Amino acid sequence: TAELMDKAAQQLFTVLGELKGGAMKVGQALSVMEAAIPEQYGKPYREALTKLQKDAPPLPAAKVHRVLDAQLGTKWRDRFSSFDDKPVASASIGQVHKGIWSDGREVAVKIQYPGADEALRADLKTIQRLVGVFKQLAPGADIQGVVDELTERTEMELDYRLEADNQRAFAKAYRNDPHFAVPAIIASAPKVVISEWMEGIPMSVIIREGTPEQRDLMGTRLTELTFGAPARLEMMHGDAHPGNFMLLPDGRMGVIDFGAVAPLPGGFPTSLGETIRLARDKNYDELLPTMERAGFLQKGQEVSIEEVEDMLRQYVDPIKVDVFHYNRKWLQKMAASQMDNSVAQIKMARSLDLPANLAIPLRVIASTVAICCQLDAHVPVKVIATELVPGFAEE
Repeated sequence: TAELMDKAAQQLFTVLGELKGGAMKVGQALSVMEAAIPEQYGKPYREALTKLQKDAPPLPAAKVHRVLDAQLGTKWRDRFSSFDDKPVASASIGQVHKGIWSDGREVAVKIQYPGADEALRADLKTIQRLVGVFKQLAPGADIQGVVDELTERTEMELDYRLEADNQRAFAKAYRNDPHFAVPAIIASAPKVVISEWMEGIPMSVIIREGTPEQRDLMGTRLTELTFGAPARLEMMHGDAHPGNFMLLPDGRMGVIDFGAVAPLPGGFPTSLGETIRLARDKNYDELLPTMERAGFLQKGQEVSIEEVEDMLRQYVDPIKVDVFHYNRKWLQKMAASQMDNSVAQIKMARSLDLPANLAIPLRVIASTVAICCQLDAHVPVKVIATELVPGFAEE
């Protein structure tokens, strides 16, 4: 009901508002939920998130210098023609400065925030408590996946060298690509990563103020990145935030943050594309056994065709048409509770028999979809899935 909705909204904003000091990671991680919760909460929600990242104190220049000393060595300044002490932005667990390398190249220097591990912990339990709230505000959305990602990052060490290696992997896979640009890695260390500076319009800016063409283009690029990275280098860019992306003057999307890259050995399983095609064809005779074999449906659990159609609708709708209009209203409709009790709501992303190489794709797809809806992007999902998603193309 509307009253329970009000209750949950109150609780959410209470928790967010009580957080003073640092909750940067929470504020980022919660972005995917923004276009899913009821519109009447959209404005304060955004604001809350913004504040969580505003009230996060920047690293003083002296502290930054000490990190650079510890990570790169006493003579770190010798690596630079110049270094700008005033931070230009914040990316995940890092503060970004601009500099000029000794060879003249403009560079981005990302310095990890010192207390970051413990920060990630406190923020994880923060989100954990909010799962109930979100399940009330947007039952059709997957807050559990947000918790899952955060948990998977509290899980290992925050070694920027891994991030840098993954960035190099993408830079190699997308070298001279007509649609994507990846900044070249220049140097790395557990708490520092230095790359070539990349100039463009931040996606967050496009989400707020972009022309229809800019919005459509960025959504289309993100969709191609999501469907294509597994085929091109057996990874996914991963749980994304608009801060990860920018629009370059030459029409390419720049990808500047790789902190959430997920390995996907073998790429997309064919069962994913097959499942969506069969669902669109309403070929239930083949669909249900395909899903049970793949793990989309838990084995031994009786489900109706109507329940299956409901669970697949969010994946099928965008490829029913040549160009799908991702938008907040559609997403908010997907996330909302059921009208009545006619069909039970089963989330196949949450299936108990779902293997990791299906779980990760579903999570990253949902991230991408959320961002496309925030962008209000028109995307030719159908042709992109036909080209890139195994098993989706007609046989």
